[PDB]
Amino acid sequence: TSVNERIENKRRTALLGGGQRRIDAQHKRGKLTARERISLLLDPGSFVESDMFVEHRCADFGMAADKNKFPGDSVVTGRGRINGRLVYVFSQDFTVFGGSLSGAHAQKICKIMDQAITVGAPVIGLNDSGGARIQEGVESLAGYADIFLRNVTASGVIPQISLIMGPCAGGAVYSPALTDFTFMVKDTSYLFITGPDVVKSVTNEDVTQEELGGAKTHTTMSGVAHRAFENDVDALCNLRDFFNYLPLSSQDPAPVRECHDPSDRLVPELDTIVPLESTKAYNMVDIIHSVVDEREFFEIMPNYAKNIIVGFARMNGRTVGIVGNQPKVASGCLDINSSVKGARFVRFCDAFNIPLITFVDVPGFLPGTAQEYGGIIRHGAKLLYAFAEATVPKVTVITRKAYGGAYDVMSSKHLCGDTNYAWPTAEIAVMGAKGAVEIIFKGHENVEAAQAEYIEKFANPFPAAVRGFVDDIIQPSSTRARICCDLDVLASKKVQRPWRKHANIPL
Amino acid sequence: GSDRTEALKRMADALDNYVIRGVTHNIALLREVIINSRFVKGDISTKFLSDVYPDGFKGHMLTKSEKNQLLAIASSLFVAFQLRAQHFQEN
Ligand SMILES: CCC(=O)SCCNC(=O)CCNC(=O)[C@H](O)C(C)(C)COP(=O)(O)OP(=O)(O)OC[C@H]1O[C@@H](n2cnc3c(N)ncnc32)[C@H](O)[C@@H]1OP(=O)(O)O
Ligand SMILES: *C(=O)CCCC[C@@H]1SC[C@@H]2NC(=O)N[C@@H]21
Repeated sequence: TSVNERIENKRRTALLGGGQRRIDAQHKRGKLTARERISLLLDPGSFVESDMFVEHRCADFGMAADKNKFPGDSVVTGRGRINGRLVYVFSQDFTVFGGSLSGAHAQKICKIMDQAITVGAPVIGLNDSGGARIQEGVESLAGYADIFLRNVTASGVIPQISLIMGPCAGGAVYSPALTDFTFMVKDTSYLFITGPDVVKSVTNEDVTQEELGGAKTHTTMSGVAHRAFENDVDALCNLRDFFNYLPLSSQDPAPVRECHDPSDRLVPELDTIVPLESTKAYNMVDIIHSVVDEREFFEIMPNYAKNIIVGFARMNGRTVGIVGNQPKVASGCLDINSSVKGARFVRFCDAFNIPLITFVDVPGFLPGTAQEYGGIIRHGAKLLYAFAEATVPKVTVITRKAYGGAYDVMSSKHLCGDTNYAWPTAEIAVMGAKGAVEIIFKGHENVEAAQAEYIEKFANPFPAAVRGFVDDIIQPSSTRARICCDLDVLASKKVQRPWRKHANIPL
Repeated sequence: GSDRTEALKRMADALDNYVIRGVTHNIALLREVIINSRFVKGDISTKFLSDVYPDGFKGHMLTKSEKNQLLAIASSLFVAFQLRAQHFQEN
């Protein structure tokens, strides 16, 4: 046997991975293999595989059986491009030892993590694992620690995207907590530390695999997964589209792409969206879609914390991040869940030089013991902090309500904002007329007459605007034009801040 | 228009260049009736639509050449977006 024959035989096995029968089962279950997923994700022919001939070196529990050797050791690693842009990937292969993590497994992932940080290219992981490989013991625990160290080091340096394409258990479930976005596949992917078998054995509770850690739970209730997609093919198609929004590294400006949508057009549809009656809700998404280039908007966590909307869009070709209230849900109030999603999004966009647009319509915070005992104070500070420390352009437009401390939390001008616009329907006050007048004229006669005078003078955006809180009051139809003008001149903005080893977020 | 065919052709063009979005409209019905062979010839009675659409309105039916044009347009537009997606300012 020549060396070339041995090489060819290893190449053929590396492509089969766990073997054809395992691959057959992989398809029966409605899943693609790790290599098929990469072929879909990356530009055709752009993928270059690294370390395809690496095998484990572990010899306990008869693991040294040649029948227990598999080239690639359960991960496919390499580099490629999406639409001409460099990206690093890795994908875990469930058909080889259940996708469990070995020492060598982690080493290969770390290698990719180090090359991407050095050059400044994003890393996209496709995760699917049964947890640690118990046959090696403590070697796999060091594997996790090294991966975690790279994921922390890369934070704020390169984007880190993690798409879950199957179950994930043990220590593996923490890597999506360190990356920037986590995506899942409905009814296929899971995230949990221990399985239902442990829950039943430890405590008298009955739960199944979907209820404990299914995609629907994490995208609707726990707030862990940013979005779930119907199947593997649609998940990767949307991932390519998402990729096109982000810079390659934090040293780069927000990408600018060819755009055919005139930057100076008006949107007459905005003038009548906001009702004159204060108790009538409207859909904030109608405003967002009409302003953004070609009416394309990428919504994050559509089913979690619906009272606040965050997502990506482009204006005049440039990627921007959008944050705003949704008056339809809980009157547009802030609560614990909305502050968590908001602060996380704002901080990512600031780290990677993506401008922020804020659409404010917030009457205050969600009252009640459910929020008080939940630490609403500690959690609300997260969104205020995320805006106050931002150094990227911030353009705020107030569409209607801004009462109380929520005015400042939703990126008010006095938090180093660049511009602040009000629509004619905006009203900025410490509280509404009823509270303010009954407190001011407490115990006085003819309070209702005093309230009429108070409403005429203060129930409008003018007592704030004349003091410098608002830069202009614009016809809503011109909102897009005004924002476009600001974005194209604030893009060269640079500011300094006192040196600090690191930031200290309230947590 | 100056004649019966000019006014009908111009109507067909106006309907395809008439943008209504946000509600459900009846342009599909108007665009097919005006091009119906009985309408162009004039064999129209007050119960015309009830005999043409005895089972309800189904939408415009494509022939062989029209399906090829629709497939070619949809495929070329798909690629046009795929090519635009690759044109970045050079970093
Ligand atoms: C907390 C400590 C950490 O850091 S992670 C600790 C690791 N412990 C685990 O996750 C337990 C492993 N199993 C589970 O968690 C769940 O039951 C899983 C496997 C995720 C449910 O997936 P399910 O679709 O039922 O797969 P399965 O159990 O049929 O396994 C598929 C094939 O893979 C294998 N496999 C699985 N896990 C391991 C592992 N840790 N080490 C070695 N092999 C593993 C299974 O034996 C199975 O192979 P086969 O089908 O029996 O030929
Ligand atoms: C009705 O008259 C009173 C409504 C309750 C007050 C509301 S609830 C949400 C806003 N936040 C706040 O502190 N007060 C407002």
